[PDB]
Amino acid sequence: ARVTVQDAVEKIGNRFDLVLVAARRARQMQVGGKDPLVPEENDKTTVIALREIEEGLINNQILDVRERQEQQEQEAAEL
Amino acid sequence: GGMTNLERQQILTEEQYLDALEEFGDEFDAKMGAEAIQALLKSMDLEQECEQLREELNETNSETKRKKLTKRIKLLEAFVQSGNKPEWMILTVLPVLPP
Amino acid sequence: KSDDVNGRTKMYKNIVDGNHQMEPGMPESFNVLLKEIRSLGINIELED
Amino acid sequence: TANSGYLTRRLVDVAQDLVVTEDDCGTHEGIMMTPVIEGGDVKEPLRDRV
Amino acid sequence: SSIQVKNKGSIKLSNVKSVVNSSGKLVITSRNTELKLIDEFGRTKESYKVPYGAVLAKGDGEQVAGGETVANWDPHTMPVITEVSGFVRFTDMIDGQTITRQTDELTGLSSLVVLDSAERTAGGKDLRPALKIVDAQGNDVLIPGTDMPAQYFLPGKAIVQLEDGVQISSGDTLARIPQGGLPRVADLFEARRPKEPAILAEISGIVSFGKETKGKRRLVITPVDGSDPYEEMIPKWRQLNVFEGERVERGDVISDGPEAPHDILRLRGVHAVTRYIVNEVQDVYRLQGVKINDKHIEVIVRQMLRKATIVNAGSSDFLEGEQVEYSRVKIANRELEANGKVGATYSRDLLGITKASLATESFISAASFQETTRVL
DNA sequence: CGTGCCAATTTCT
DNA sequence: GAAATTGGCACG
Repeated sequence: ARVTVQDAVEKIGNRFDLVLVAARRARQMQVGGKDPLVPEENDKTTVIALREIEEGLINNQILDVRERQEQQEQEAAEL
Repeated sequence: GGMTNLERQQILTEEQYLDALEEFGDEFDAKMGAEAIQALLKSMDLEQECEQLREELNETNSETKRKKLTKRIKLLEAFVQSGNKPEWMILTVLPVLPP
Repeated sequence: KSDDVNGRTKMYKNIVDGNHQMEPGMPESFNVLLKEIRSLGINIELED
Repeated sequence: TANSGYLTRRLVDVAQDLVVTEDDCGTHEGIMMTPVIEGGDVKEPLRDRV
Repeated sequence: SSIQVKNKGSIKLSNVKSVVNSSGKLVITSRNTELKLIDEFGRTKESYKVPYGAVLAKGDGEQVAGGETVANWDPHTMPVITEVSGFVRFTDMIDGQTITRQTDELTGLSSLVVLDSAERTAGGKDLRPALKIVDAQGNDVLIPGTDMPAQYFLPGKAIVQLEDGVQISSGDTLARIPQGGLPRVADLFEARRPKEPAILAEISGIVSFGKETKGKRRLVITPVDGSDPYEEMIPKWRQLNVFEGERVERGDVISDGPEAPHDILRLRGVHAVTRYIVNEVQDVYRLQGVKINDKHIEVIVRQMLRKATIVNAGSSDFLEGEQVEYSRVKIANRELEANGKVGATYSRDLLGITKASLATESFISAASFQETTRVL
């Protein structure tokens, strides 16, 4: 588990945008088919998303770039 | 009631109504109840009364009367700018709530 | 959790389905307020 | 117990919709922070008012 | 009773009109005189209010030490002390019409007691008993640096100290005139006028009296450069403090007591009331040991100053005398100031938290607070 | 005719 | 009960 989110707040910069970014990533992992970028240790989606944010692996720009890449690849594959 | 002997807002009583009925046959209408108030509200012209109140406010000089006049000019302009009408304050049809 | 009649069932179905997401909707006690205000002869309405 | 509740309700209702909506308004007027002195004692130093 | 300094430093005077007396000390002829203590660093550590007509044992910039009485005055006696030296020549006082003859039975130190218009005869009602300072040559000694001679009027119930012709100088009195909690916060935030507010004067300049007993007394103010003809109604049944022989500032009191916030806002500004309120609330909170930051009261004060009254319509669309939001005025004036036109003029308002919250722009947000029927 | 004081009414704990 | 607003009357 975890007790403080100070590192994630420092990396994102705002305490209100961190919630939205973490919710977006956690919803991607939970209801979508995505898999964590960090080794999950009996953790839930929200804590996994926070631990990914803490290490500089997830932010708004990364999520947008990956979504655009996924959309382009899907539209190319469907042909 | 015309500009002959009685004003358009004068209040009468039973004996006074009988006297006025004996005095004037035609051009004289007196009513009581909400129908009278609805007739008063419906025959009122808003633009002309607005102009009259504006000139009476800007010409004469006072402070309390000036506030009293500007307290009514604002209401008249609020009624004119919106789509409401003066006589809609008198209910003719009454809504009833869903059971 | 309190009042939106069509959102309570959707939230319950989503929680049982393992998806934690809500469709907010509109509370059912503001429609009552509108119906009680407009039964006084006052035309209140949502627009646009 | 009740007067404080009424006062805080009025205080909340008068200023419910004040929100930080910018980062710099472009004006540098303001107040002058001087320590409070009733005449004999300095009640609060300037290190706590700024 | 008297000012007793506690530490060692330098004595500083502000807004003081002082003159040396006959004994060599310094007397004060200004009501708004303030005394301050400085240190070698330059900070201020004391702040006392010196009344009108007080004797100072020290002067401005002089050095003192701990536990020294630097000021002393008589509280029950309001002096009419003079600035020039010379004899006294009585002018326009008739016994039985303006003054009265009363003698002390025990001490025997007696003089002519100046009566009041409410008690004296009508003949003396239109006459002003005034004491005139003269010299040995019989002329009138003008106040130094001025033009008007030294004649001082006296109000009713004025006890003349010494008889006519006795040599006097500065420091001698012409006449003697005998004199919280949670609701406090709840009244400070609601901006409620006190029982007997401290009445104020609008504009600066010289001041004088006027018509008497047309309901109450009247005032006359003539600015040195500004227009005079403004006259203020003043109740004379409450003990006044206006010195009708001295120049006054616009931001000064006439009577004394608790001042209403509306008058502070109208006559002194916004940054005056936003310090008065945050000090009067912090005084209540501090004596109980409660620590609250200053931002939290400043935002409430800002929310209280959220309306404006139009004085003239101007080139904008607002009419002559309505009340509108301050932000709308501030944007309508800036859209025209950046343009070639000119905006309108506004007067700031101050409202209570229960009246600035019921005058919002949203009826859903205002019918929830209270008075749903009156709002809908 | 024009101001200001006093009784009534309302709304709020 | 307290406070603010409104209508009625004494007064200049």
